[PDB]
Amino acid sequence: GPLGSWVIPPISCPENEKGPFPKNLVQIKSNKDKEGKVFYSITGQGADTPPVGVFIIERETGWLKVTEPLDRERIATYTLFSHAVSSNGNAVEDPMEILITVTD
Amino acid sequence: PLGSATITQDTPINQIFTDTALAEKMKTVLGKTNVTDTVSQTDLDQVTTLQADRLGIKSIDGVEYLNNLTQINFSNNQLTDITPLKNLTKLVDILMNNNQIADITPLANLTNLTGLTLFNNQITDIDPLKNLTNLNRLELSSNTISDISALSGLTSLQQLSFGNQVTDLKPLANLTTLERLDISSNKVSDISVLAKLTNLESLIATNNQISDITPLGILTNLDELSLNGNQLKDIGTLASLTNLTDLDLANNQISNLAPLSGLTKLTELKLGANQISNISPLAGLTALTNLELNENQLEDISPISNLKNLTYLTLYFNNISDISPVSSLTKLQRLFFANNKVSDVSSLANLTNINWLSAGHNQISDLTPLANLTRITQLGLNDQAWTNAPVNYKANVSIPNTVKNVTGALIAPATISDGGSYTEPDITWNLPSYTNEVSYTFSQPVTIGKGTTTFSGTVTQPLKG
Repeated sequence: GPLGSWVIPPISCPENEKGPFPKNLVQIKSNKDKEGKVFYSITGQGADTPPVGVFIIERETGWLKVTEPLDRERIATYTLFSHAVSSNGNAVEDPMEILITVTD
Repeated sequence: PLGSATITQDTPINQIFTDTALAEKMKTVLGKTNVTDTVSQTDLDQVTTLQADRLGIKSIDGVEYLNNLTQINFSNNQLTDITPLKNLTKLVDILMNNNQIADITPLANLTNLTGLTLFNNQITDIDPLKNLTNLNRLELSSNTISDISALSGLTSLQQLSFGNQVTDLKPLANLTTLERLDISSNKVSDISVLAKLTNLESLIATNNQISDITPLGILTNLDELSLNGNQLKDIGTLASLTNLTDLDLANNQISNLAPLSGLTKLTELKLGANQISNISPLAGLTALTNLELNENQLEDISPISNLKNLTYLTLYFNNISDISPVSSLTKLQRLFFANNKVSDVSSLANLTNINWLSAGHNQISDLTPLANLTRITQLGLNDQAWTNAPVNYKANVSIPNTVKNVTGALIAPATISDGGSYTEPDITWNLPSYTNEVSYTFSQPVTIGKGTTTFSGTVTQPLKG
């Protein structure tokens, strides 16, 4: 089903964070990495579409990072989607919806 | 002003700011109706801040006339040449990450800069930063910097990051004001210089070649440490770091956890992808909410029962047969133990607040004990496998199907080896001769609460001669 071999911790995103940016949030993984190398990406508003690159993911390690301080009263929520592909570009997981809430 | 660029006659906004996207931004900032409307130098002198991120700007030509700028944000644009910033000496903060900048020589005389964000550019040469002695924050990760000699005199730096070809950290020696350092994804093995940085509170050093952490011994103010993706084995030095609340040692070669036993302020601990077989040293770390122990050599996980504040736990890819020690951790919301030898999941009925339950590649044959875990939103039960106790061989051998769905109903085999058939509840084979074993598979989609998976597996049945 949708979970498949995904391993994702809950994401805490406090507003007005201290640098250096980008700051690591969580390290995502697909256990399909034991049968071959996995490459991670993220889509959604705040990632590939405007505002572009508020959230980025390190392709080899799965480290999801925030690139700047967030502001609750400006944007309170972000809907992202994590993707996992093999060396041949095939999706090894169904994309996972990740709801990030900007806390105090 | 001396060095400053000023317009002497009222000039159209689009003749000052030649970039089409920046001209439109400046029209709004200046309170004009069209980009052709004229402005005076007095108008341009009113602009002290500029939030111009994510606008498709290729050139900041014209920004030299904004003499009173103290804070700019041109991050997430297409800038290469930043020559217009050369004489804006009132600038205190610049956010300019995610551009195509290689030449930072125009920043050299911006002595009032206390904040400079340049991560995700094409910078190799940081020599122009050497005299920005008032800098408190400097971010340079996702660049091609191999030489940090220019950082040596930046003795007010509190927050620093750089990358991604640095081997030699010696230039950091006199930067004792440093509190938060991020040297991740470089080519660093030798962190001996870090012993001098006794005010460090956070050290992120993932994806390096570090095997010797003895330099960290006197960094007693460290509350956050990440050595994920290095070559660590001996972590004895960590016993000295009693202020640690967040520790990430995943993807190393660690076996001896005794040095972590007294780090009772720990709330998050990542130890996945190591060589750990003994977790008794973790017994007293009762403040832990997040613990990762995946990809180790674990069997006896009994000491985990002490960690009553755990809400997140990974144990996937181990040799665990008895999952019951996790059953008294009633705050658990996400549990991952795929690729183990677990058959009895009945104790998991006690994890009433469980949301994510991932248990594929185990020996689970019966989902009935999980039926009331209706708060589940993510579930994994694929690719189970086990071998039944042997039954006596006969020419018309029949075994009872034992695969049970969450409802208590038997799940019919998807496939049956050796031409076997199914008439509920029995699988029957009529064999032409004696064979050592037969087998069957199952594959059944299932949802518990809102979590959906395929409960599948392979059952091997030995036949005694």
